[PDB]
Amino acid sequence: TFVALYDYESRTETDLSFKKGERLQIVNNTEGDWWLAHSLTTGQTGYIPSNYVAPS
Amino acid sequence: VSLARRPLPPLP
Repeated sequence: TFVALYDYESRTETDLSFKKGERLQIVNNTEGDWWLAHSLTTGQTGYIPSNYVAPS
Repeated sequence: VSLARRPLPPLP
């Protein structure tokens, strides 16, 4: 249960764009600042910038 | 374990 401090605009299929307050299911956050998150709204995978999300 | 290493974007 993470919260995207802001809306992240992805630029490739290896990442998903989120909005501010959007909840994302973090997956792997030990690889790089870009953790893999999965949206539960539609069900799609997409890395995410950690500087744009925070642990509630 | 490869697309997680990227240059974080500019925060708002």
